[PDB]
Amino acid sequence: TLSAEDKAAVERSKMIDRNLREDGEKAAREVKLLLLGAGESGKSTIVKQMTGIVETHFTFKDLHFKMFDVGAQRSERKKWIHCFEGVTAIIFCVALSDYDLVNRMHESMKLFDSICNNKWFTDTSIILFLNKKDLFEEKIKKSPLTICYPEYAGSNTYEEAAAYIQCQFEDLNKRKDTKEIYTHFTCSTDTKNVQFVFDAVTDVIIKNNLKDCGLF
Amino acid sequence: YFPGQFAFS
Amino acid sequence: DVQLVESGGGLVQPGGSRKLSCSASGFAFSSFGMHWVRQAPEKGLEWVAYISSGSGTIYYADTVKGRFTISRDDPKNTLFLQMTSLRSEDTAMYYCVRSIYYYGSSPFDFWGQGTTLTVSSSDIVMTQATSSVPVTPGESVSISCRSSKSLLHSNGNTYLYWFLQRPGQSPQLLIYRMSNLASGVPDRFSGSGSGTAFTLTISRLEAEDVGVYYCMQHLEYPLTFGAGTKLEL
Amino acid sequence: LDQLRQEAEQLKNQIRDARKACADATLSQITNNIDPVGRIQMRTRRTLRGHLAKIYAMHWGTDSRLLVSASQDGKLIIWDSYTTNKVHAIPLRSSWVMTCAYAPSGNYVACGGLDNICSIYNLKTREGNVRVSRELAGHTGYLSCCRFLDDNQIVTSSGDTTCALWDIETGQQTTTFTGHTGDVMSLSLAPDTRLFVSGACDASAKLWDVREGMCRQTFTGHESDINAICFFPNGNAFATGSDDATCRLFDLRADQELMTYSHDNIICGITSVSFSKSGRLLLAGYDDFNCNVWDALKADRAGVLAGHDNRVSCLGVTDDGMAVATGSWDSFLKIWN
Amino acid sequence: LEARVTRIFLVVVYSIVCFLGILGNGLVIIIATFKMKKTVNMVWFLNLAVADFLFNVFLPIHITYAAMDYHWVFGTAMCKISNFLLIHNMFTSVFLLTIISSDRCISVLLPVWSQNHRSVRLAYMACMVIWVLAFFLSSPSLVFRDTANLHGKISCFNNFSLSDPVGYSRHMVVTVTRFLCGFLVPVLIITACYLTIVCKLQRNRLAKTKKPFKIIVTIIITFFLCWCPYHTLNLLELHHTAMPGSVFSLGLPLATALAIANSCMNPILYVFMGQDFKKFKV
Amino acid sequence: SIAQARKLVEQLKMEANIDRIKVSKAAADLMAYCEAHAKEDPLLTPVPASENPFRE
Ligand SMILES: CC(C)CCC[C@@H](C)[C@H]1CC[C@H]2[C@@H]3CC=C4C[C@@H](O)CC[C@]4(C)[C@H]3CC[C@]12C
Ligand SMILES: CC(C)CCC[C@@H](C)[C@H]1CC[C@H]2[C@@H]3CC=C4C[C@@H](O)CC[C@]4(C)[C@H]3CC[C@]12C
Ligand SMILES: CC(C)CCC[C@@H](C)[C@H]1CC[C@H]2[C@@H]3CC=C4C[C@@H](O)CC[C@]4(C)[C@H]3CC[C@]12C
Ligand SMILES: CC(C)CCC[C@@H](C)[C@H]1CC[C@H]2[C@@H]3CC=C4C[C@@H](O)CC[C@]4(C)[C@H]3CC[C@]12C
Ligand SMILES: CC(C)CCC[C@@H](C)[C@H]1CC[C@H]2[C@@H]3CC=C4C[C@@H](O)CC[C@]4(C)[C@H]3CC[C@]12C
Repeated sequence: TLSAEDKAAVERSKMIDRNLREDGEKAAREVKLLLLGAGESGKSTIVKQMTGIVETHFTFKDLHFKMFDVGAQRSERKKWIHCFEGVTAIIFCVALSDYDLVNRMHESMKLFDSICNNKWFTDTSIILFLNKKDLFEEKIKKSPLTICYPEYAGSNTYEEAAAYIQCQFEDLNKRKDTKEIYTHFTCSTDTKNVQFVFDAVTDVIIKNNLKDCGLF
Repeated sequence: YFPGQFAFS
Repeated sequence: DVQLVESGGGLVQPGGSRKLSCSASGFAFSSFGMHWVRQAPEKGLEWVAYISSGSGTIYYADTVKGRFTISRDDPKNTLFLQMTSLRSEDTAMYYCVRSIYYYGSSPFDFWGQGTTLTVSSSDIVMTQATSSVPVTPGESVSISCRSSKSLLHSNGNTYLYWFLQRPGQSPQLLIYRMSNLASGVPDRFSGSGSGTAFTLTISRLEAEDVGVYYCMQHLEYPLTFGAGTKLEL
Repeated sequence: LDQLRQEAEQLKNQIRDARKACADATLSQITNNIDPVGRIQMRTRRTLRGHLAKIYAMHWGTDSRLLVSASQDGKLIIWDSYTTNKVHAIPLRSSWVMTCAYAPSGNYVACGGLDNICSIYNLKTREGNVRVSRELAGHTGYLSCCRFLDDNQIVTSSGDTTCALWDIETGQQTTTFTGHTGDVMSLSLAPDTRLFVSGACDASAKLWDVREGMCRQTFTGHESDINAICFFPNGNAFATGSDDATCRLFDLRADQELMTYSHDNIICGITSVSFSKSGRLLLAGYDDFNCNVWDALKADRAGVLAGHDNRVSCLGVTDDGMAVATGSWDSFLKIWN
Repeated sequence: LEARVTRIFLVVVYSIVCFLGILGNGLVIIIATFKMKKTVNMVWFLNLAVADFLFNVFLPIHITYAAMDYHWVFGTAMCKISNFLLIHNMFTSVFLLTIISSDRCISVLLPVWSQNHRSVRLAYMACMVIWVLAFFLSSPSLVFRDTANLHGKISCFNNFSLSDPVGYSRHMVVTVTRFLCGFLVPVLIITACYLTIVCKLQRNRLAKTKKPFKIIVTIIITFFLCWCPYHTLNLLELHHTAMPGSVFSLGLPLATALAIANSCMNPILYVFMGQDFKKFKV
Repeated sequence: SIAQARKLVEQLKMEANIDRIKVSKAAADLMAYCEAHAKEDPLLTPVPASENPFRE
């Protein structure tokens, strides 16, 4: 019933379908990571370790990642944050040297509360990086942590101050049964950060596989 | 009883 | 630089074998359905074969089917015709013609420069009654073509094509689907007609419009040409 | 300092009083006599099945047969509506595409999103492929809408609070429209393309003048973001689609709201707005996962286009008025009739 | 009579589970064809649904055979075709369950490898090989499935003597290879895969729900419980004279009921994730 | 923000100096356009399946 030209058009559309399906297969095996952070909070440091949107591509042990840095999108986040519904994990950077440099710790904390509890990331794991560990370690001795949180009943020493900050960040998570939070203290810059990302991402991948298989 | 009846195969 | 260059022609002993090539250049060869169109030394054009994009569909003229093989090498951007048992009825100039089919495309738009093969010694019929007509520059002339079957499909398209072959030159698409002007064709050309009766009108004819005008049907395979209306003076 | 603020408040007071004076009878009172449209039952004539992610924008061709759709699988796909065939599939450099336009002549499509760039694609090439004609850079926020004026001019809407008028052959902003105080989310060209409207996240819509580039009018009333805007076919009114679960009809000449298209059991925001050829039906894609058809002269909901399994993100009506295509966050576009 | 009412109840069960098989596998077929994206998992689920659907479509021939007092009314060719198809679909379903468990095991133990090297093309290849192997192993039902009329009670047989040492040898090889490659190796692979999955979900605690463990255990238990009586009764069918005919004449209809119960019940067991929630949406 | 305040005052003065018509007039005009173009709206009055380009 189709003309010769119309049958050729249908064949062309079938080739287009085939290539689209191939591209979807090739793209579904990229790990999509959304990199967040309040301000300059070591984001560039881990981008070194690993327009308006900046995509970074790298491969770690036969796994392909994509890191979407949206630090240049200085517009209303609620109008484009649903674009990332479906990323594998969110890499959230907090420079915990800034617990007294204005207040900025509190701003990072509200950003984390907004992102973690967002309605688009309800099953999206979060890889919370806590950067600038060295500056905080050789700064907590001089300036007490009490400036940031008054209710801190603990000594001004690194190994428990950092744990307190980790606890305050992880207690913001109101989805403790659907999403995980993988905290990491990072200033060594010794290829540990990408390894931590890889471990958390493989856990997320296994869970996603179980969801897809129905097992679940 | 010839084998194979009562079943599929 | 969209040129298609054919190669492989020459004098061949009858019953032999010869392979023709068509090295594309300057376009997305992998997206174009490709044809081989033939022209006897003193006769009009005659479609030969067609290989789709992706090689998924191949058609042959019944006078070559079995003897000829059309194939393409998309990585190398080359189109092949393998000819075996070459009869004396296969002496001609073979043209490599690109054609892409999607809604509103222009098939048969670019033609190669053709290679010559000399062999040493149902189907819709498209009729061009006027074998020749004398025309003076500046005058208006209309060329008529007639079909043995309604070229108008149920989808509204009338699969009639008009080609102009200027002397010593490769054919050039003028009008596709009986009404649409090809790109680069001056507006003084226009095509019209009902089912089975078609006309090509040249308004204020000027030089380099002289040559032979062919009417082709793309309604069904095989694609069949008219005999050719030739213009002079 | 304070005197200027007081004078601005005085001017706003005088403007609202003036446009209250002109409001003698509402649109409902005027149109209380015409027979209701009835019930508008549209079935899905075609389902277009190529995208692999959320479809964010579609635009109809002016021939009413070809359309282009954009999704974040990184593809621009040009469909043949009648036969469901895919005419083209355009791979985007950035898959974070939020908008899509189809040139009125049909030679070009435009694309943009989170990369702050509007990319122009040459559909009719001698090389048989679709190429990037021009990348229009200069916006400092995401592109939320774009609309060709002709083959050479395109107006773009951005999340950096500004709309711009471009010159595609040179790529330079001919005019920058800077009035808004929030992200500008949508865009609608007037039928004569002498002027356009933009809806922004400051819950206001501004009427611009393309020729001389100033905001002619500002229309208020919405309680949240305006996500979609569309001109009445007359060119003398437009309808806005807001996150407060309301559509509104604003009149350019009377200069304020005419009628509010809201229902009690609709709580989700509108993502798309489009009119029918007569201007009698108003169609608005919602976050209910489904479209809603409104009797534009009586605010009565005349139908529902419930065929999508996710939010209806894009929505358009052909120039002949023949069909409605709705794209959604499931990867399907459906053509209704 | 106890035997006759037993067979009545058995044919009732046959018809019931056949109806459920048709309905469920049809539902899965429409779901797979349109609703969900063609992924590697949907190849498995579509093909398993197709195999069980065909099994349940051709089951009513045997159900009618059981409706009468095991009296055949169809002739030799209909035996060949109505038992080759049931056996083909049995072995296709069993191999598809095995490869679904292997897929789920590789998706947990090699998640990077599954990410990079799990494509629909390879799934299609695997499924085509599965259909080929099931045919190669079900073919002996087209060769020997003769019929014989005895004292005026015609019934469909599996005639290895080809109307006897050669007949016994062929009967033995056919039934033993069917037992091995359709119950023993598949159950070992299924159990090893779903047991490695459980062990890894233990060491690396990822479950946070009891549903995966329950699903795994019910899969393993129901595979064993459903394909064990049938295969073991066939395996004892070798030297059938050593045992009372009550054994075979009572067990084989029960084992058949239980097997056709498995066929209809694996769809809800595998496709009950977001598929059916998209259905409830629609 | 002296410059912004002055610019906003200038813009508001431009807004106020516009000419406005009655709302009943605009309502009547939208109405009249709708009945003038009712018959040319296939979605309003569904055309019979003969000339419906989307069938099937
Ligand atoms: C003896 C007889 C029953 C042997 C024939 C087996 C038939 C039923 C098999 C052989 C090949 C099979 C097809 C192979 C591939 C596909 C695509 C895949 O998505 C599953 C369905 C489908 C479409 C299968 C349907 C069933 C099929 C047609
Ligand atoms: C009955 C079916 C399930 C048998 C097929 C089992 C399949 C799933 C097995 C057979 C061989 C296996 C592969 C053998 C070796 C390697 C290299 C290793 O570094 C990564 C995984 C990989 C690539 C294995 C993955 C799973 C594999 C492909
Ligand atoms: C009990 C049955 C299922 C066992 C039969 C083997 C099974 C597991 C089958 C199913 C699909 C098959 C694969 C299908 C395609 C390929 C392509 C190529 O890369 C080599 C072999 C390989 C990888 C096959 C090997 C065997 C295979 C893995
Ligand atoms: C003839 C057939 C239907 C009999 C098979 C047993 C029946 C009763 C089936 C139907 C649905 C099945 C359930 C479906 C889903 C789950 C998920 C998980 O929580 C463990 C097992 C469990 C709870 C299944 C156990 C068996 C089950 C209850
Ligand atoms: C026709 C027959 C085989 C269908 C019946 C399937 C039987 C074997 C299934 C149906 C529901 C299943 C149970 C469902 C849930 C659990 C959870 C846990 O406590 C251990 C296993 C146990 C208790 C399952 C064991 C097997 C089970 C009893």
